[PDB]
Amino acid sequence: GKVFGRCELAAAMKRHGLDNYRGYSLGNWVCAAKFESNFNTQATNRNTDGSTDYGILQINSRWWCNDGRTPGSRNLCNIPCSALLSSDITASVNCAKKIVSDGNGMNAWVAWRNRCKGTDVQAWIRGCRL
Repeated sequence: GKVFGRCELAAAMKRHGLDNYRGYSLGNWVCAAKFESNFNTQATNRNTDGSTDYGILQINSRWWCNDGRTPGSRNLCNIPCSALLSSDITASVNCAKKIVSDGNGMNAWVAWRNRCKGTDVQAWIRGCRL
């Protein structure tokens, strides 16, 4: 287990190279995590299409990680989906980078597109010690 705080997650994401990764400032990543998972590292969402969204950034099992249950699996991050349910954000950050590297913007995250895009995302790191 673990539920992150806002500033604590920002610091961890910064340590892991996400600030301005492919032109997306740190607050975008924190905002995405807030609305995807509420900062809960063990968040899962089981979909009716046979796929599941895993962890703090709700990465989906059809394209990105292998859970052995999902039709059409591509496993483009080359990881078991269970690695995305850690208390350590390593695997989630590595896979998030790969998603963007593999031709996606942050629009890959529905919560980013609907709740973060266009907003003052710097608010999510304001006040934090980075």
